Amino acid sequence: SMRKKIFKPEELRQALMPTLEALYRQDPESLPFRQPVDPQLLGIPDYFDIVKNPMDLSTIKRKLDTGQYQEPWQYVDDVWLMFNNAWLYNRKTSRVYKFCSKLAEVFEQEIDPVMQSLG
Ligand SMILES: CCc1c(C(=O)NCc2c(O)ccc3cccc(O)c23)[nH]c(C)c1C(C)=O
Repeated sequence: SMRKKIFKPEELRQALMPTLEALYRQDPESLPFRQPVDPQLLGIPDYFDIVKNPMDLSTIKRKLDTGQYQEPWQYVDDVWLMFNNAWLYNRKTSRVYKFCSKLAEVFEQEIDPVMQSLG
């Protein structure tokens, strides 16, 4: 469409926060994603050489709380950025990679009816 529907901040928050909470509820799968990757603490100094645009659950939560999303696709894009970052950097045998794959399955399931409700 050429006429982008306007979403109120609280409309986006009420619709989308339950899908973020569904990711947070995955335990242990969400544990590596609840805070930004700290490459120095984690002993992986090559991280920012590979991941140019970091993203995590706490950043997305803050963006939802502060009205930084004007439409739901922006929120979906940030969640997918988090996923694609983990699938890019981590080896396929690693816990973070397999945990990412589980979160993406959960997010796909939860986000579909919500995007239909938002129109
Ligand atoms: C591997 C480092 C890393 C974490 C992380 O936080 N590792 C430390 C960690 C925890 O802080 C809590 C639970 C973990 C459960 C398994 C493996 C971990 O490592 C875990 N999160 C992301 C997105 C990455 C990368 C590079 O993509």
